[PDB]
This record gives sequence, C-alpha cells and structure tokens, in this order.
Amino acid sequence: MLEANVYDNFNPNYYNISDFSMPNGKKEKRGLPIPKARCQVINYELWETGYLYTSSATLTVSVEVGDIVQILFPEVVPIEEALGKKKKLNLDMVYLVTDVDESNKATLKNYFWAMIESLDVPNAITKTTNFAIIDYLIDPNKNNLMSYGYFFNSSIFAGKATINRKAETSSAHDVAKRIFSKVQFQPTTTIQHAPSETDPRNLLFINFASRNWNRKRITTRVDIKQSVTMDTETIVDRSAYNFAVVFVKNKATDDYTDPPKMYIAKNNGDVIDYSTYHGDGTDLPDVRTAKTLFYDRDDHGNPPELSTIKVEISPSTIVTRLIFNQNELLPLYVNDLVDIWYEGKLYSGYIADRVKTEFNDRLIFVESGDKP
Amino acid sequence: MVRQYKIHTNLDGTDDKVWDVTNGKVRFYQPSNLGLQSTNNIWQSNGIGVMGTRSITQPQIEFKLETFGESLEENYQLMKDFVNDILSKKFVTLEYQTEIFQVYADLALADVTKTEGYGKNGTFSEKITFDIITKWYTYENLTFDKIQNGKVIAGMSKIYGGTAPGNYKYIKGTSYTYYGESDIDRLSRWDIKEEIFSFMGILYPKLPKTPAGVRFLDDIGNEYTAIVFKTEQVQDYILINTDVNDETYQGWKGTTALNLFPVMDFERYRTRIIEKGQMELINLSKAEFKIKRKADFV
Amino acid sequence: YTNTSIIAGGRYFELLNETVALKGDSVNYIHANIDLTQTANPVSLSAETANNS
Ligand SMILES: [Ca+2]
Repeated sequence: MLEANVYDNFNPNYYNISDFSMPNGKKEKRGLPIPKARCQVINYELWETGYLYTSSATLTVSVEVGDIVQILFPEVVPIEEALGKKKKLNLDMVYLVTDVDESNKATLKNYFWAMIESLDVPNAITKTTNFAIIDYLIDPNKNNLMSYGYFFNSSIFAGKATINRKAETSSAHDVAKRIFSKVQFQPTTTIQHAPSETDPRNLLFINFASRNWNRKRITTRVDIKQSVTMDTETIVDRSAYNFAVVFVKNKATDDYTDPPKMYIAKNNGDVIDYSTYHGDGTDLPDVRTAKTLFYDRDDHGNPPELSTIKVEISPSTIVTRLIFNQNELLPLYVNDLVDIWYEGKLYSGYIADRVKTEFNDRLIFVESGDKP
Repeated sequence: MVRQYKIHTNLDGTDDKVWDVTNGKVRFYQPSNLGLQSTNNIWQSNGIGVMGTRSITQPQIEFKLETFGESLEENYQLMKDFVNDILSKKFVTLEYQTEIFQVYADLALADVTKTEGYGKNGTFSEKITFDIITKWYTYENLTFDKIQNGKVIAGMSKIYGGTAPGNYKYIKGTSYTYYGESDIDRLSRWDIKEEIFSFMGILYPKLPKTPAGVRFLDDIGNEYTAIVFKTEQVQDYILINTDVNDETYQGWKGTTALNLFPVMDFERYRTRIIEKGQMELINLSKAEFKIKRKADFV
Repeated sequence: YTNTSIIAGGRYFELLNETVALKGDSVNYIHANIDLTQTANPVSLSAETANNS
C-alpha cells in the first residue's frame, strides 16, 4: 500500500493571512497544518495530473468531503527551476476529496483542476503571453483552494498564447486545456517544506517544471502486449460537415428564391464550388458529410465570402490517444516529449498522465499533431 | 516408454532449477485436462449453418500434488520449497515428455492446497491448480544451412576442355550446366519453415558503431521486422529474448551486463511474430538461436 | 569507469571497469557511497536524480 496524509480543506479564507511571525521577526503567510490523521491509501486508481480521468481510492480513516489527501512515495523528483538550478523535490500526489460513499471509497480530484474551479477569464488577459495567464490562474486571493508558489519552465511558456474563438469569456479549465495542449505540458501539485532552513512552514506549490530545462524529444516503441487503448481526441474545434448546400437570400424578394450553390472541401484543405470541379475524385474526400447553410446578404449586397464559408466546413484536429503499461526497458514519465511507434505507424506527442494502481503502472500519450 | 513431467524455474536460462514431478520426492499425478475447449461462433439461419472464428480456449490443469518423505520434517520442507520455487519466478514452464514428443507449457500458480490429512511419516496428498499462459510449444535449436558447389563433369559443365583452344557442346538435355559459383561460402540461409512466436538468440557482433543484430525477410524477400542495435563498443555478445513475459535485450562485455533496449532501432522492429521465409545477420560474426513454436493440441 | 581513482573522505579507491546503470532522458548524479559497517565492500556507486551529497 501507499501512505496518505489527511488534512482539512486548505481554506484560503484562513491560510492567505500574512500574520505568522517568522523566526527572524518578519510577518509571512500561514503555513499548512499537520495531518489530522495518518492513514494508508488502499484499492487505488491514482492519476498524476488528471488529464482524462478522476482518481478514486478507499482510505483507512473516515475522510469527509473537502479534506485534502497527500499520497506519499519513498522517491524523489528533480525539477529544473532555473537553467542550472535543480532542486530536491519529494514525490507527491495531492488531491481534494469530492465525494465519499458508504464503503469509504473517496472520489479524488487533482488539486490544480480543483483550484482553478469556477474561475472565468476574459479575452483581454489571453491577448498577452502564456506567463500572464498562468500568473492570473494561480492566485490564492481568487482561487477556491490555497496556493503558495508556482514553479515554471520559462522556455515552454515563452511563446505567444493561442487565439481565442469569438474573443469571448472562457472558463479557467477550457483555457488551461487549450494552453496545455499547445505547450505539451501538464501541472502537478506538490506539498513540500519551505526552501530556507529558517522558515519552518510546510507549503503547497504547483509544478510546471521538468527534469530537463531544455526538453529533448525521445524515440520509442509501444508493443500490443502493454494492453494498449487507442481513442481519438480533438484539440481544436472545427466543423464536421465537409460539404455545404449554401443558400443566399434574394434582395428583390427578401426571400431565398434563388437556387443554392454547393461547396466542397478538397483533400489539400482548399474550398471550391462543386460545379467548378473538373477532376477524377482522387483529390476529394472518401465520405461526403453535408449540411445546409443559410446566409443573409450584407449591407453592401455582395454574396458571403468564400473564406467565411471555408472556416465553417474546415477540418478539426484528429489526434490519437494511447493508454499503455509502463515499459521497464524504457520508462516514460509525465511531461516528456516522445515519438511512439505503434503497429508500424509513428505517433508524436507527450505523456500527459500516469496511473499508479495496485496491479499496473500506465501512461496517457497525447499526439500533439502538427505533422505536415 | 512412460511419460515425464518436469517443472522448470527458468527454462532458456542459466539460473534454471528442475523438479521431477514424475520421479522425484514431489510428484504430480492424474492431470485434470490436457485437451482443449473451442468456441466456433456458429449461428444457424433457416437450417443452414454459418461458422465464425474459432477461439481455442485452454483450461486450468489441476494435478494431484504428492510428496514422499522419510519424516514429517522432510515433507514440510518439500512443500515450503516446491511452492516458494514456483512463487519466486513470475511463471513456471511445465515440460511434457513422451516416446513421440517433448512439448512445453508456460504456467502460473492458480491455487495450491495444504491440509492436515497426513499419511505415513507425514506425507502430503494435495491439489495444485495452474493457469495457462501458453499451452504446448516446441523449444528447438535453429541453425543456418550451407550451400556447396556441384562437381565438374566433362561435356556436362561449362568449361573449355579437351582439344585446344577448348570446347563446350550444346546438346539436348545434357548440354552445359554451371558447376557452381566462385566463393559459394558466402551463401547461408537461416530457413524459417513454420510461423514462430518467440526466440532466445545469442548474437556475437563484428564492428562497433555499425548497427548489429538480426533482420527477417518474407517469401518474396521483403523485410517485415528487425531487431538491430547501434552500440559504442564491440559487445562480446548480445543476449536477446523475444518472450513477451520477460523480454530481454542485453549486451555483454566481459562480466558486465548492459541493457541495450534504448540503443535499439524502434522503427525496424515492427513485429515479434516471425513468418515463413529467411533471417539475415546484420554486422554479426556468429549467432546461436533457440526457436519456440506453438501447437494447440499434442 | 575503465580506470578512475577517487579519494572521498580521505579514502582511496579504484574503479576498474565498474559500470553504473543510468536513467533515460535525465541528468544523472553519480555518487560514491562509503559505509564502513559493510566490511566486505565499503564503496558502492549510484546514479541518482539529484546531488545528494
Ligand atoms: Ca526465461
């Protein structure tokens, strides 16, 4: 079994107060408490980041909804916080109790996703770099749960933030998912005692750091023997009816009296009128997914742009997800850039999640796409 | 004459320990079922019969574990030993031997019983149940074949002989047939006649930093899979096991064992299942192979 | 380590063709471990995650 530390809810209405007198004399934030009970986590399905599934585990002590569960491992993870600076960090799996049944089986939600809950973010914040969004999302003054610090690899979140659809107000969950897909990284919450020996506080931090500051791409093979589960995910939201029966309203009748114009999307990506086609069908799709679209003529009176129709019939990012057993010959840990060979086909992406169960040790591989 | 059952801790391995369950102190008796159950997925429409795919299912073998020991101390020492020895290794290979064949089955301990109904000098009479990993496979030695030059015959072979400046005659049927080939010692074939499922090869490399290992070709001369490694120094030998349960890809230099899995070419190694054709040696001076091939009923 | 001599804590020892296993895509910190109670073999080598001196 694994060891588990059970604490009461890390209420930021209590812990965010900077009244604690440090040994030197300085006034700082309130440190994390001691576990109300030391128990042992048993009959477990424990994820590392909580990318797809929520963790579930039975616990010896009678835990209740709200309590924080810190699962301990007798091993250490070295995170590169600065180019040369590597810090000794202890392996932890921190969750929030969402629901306990009659048989004391607790439904555990990964601390980070349970922290950025109900938080909404406007398009104005998303206009800047990915660092600005992370600095907004991780704040104990706003979040439902207490936060002390954030470790983040500057190179991975250096790039310009992904463009938002309709420039609307999105939830912290949807933006994080959209950002974490492009950066090819996943967050891990860790409880560890303050770095300075003078500070006696136990603190909770969020991890956006890796074993290598400048991440390198790995090349590996996944055999059918590892109980492989193949399923297709969609990163970007784009429409599914590749053929469009487009109708344009007549100005004189203020009605759709005029016949429709059919538009087909080629295999390359371009959108053409169906009547204009002069080919052999090799450059057109294998299956015709169709929809009927209605458009209103602009103030100028001109028909709607080809490009505007194109966006609605354009293809979505078909991405392959692979869930398999941990290979001891070539171990794959979370937040690693990999190139997986499966049944003669090459899939490129990252390790998003990791399940620590009683029977097996499994990985969630997410193909980042961007192949041609 | 009579059949032989032998439990092996690790077959194909240096740390092997064999227990004779036919002649030794601890014996297996009256196997429950050595046959097979098949599910053919047959559906009948209006009296006409349609057959799907046959899933050959293997059933648990339940033996009659019986120890013969001089004292109560001896038989308790036999039960503690035999069971721990099966438990120590993740799976144990049971050898089935008769006048006609020598098959093997990969087994996993399903259930073992210990009761206080002792016979004479405290002798056990219990039931030992096993789960089937792979039922009946042949563990045999795979070797290459050599090609030799045909003899030179006057009038039959292409030579300019007899009266000067030589002569070779075109006849009907006998005419001219080439004797052989210059340097026929280059041709070697590692023939694969039936589909094999796993193997234990001992590869001795030639040149360092040049990919060394094996490649497999089909009946038309096309590569389908290849286990090849690019090491920095010349390994004394690369010990490879394709067995699914304990896959091993290790290189040896002196007394030091190195894991060669990350150095391997992952693109070339497409499958484990070897098909009918031939095998080639990439940058190898010598190779020793042991091939294991399945049989459903024996 | 084909031939590498190390003086750790004033104790001299030679590494003669001593091979140490490594972690894939990681920064391995090779340590010299001395345990005087292990009278047969006091020096042992280990590739670790961080500098645990
Ligand atoms: Ca073996």
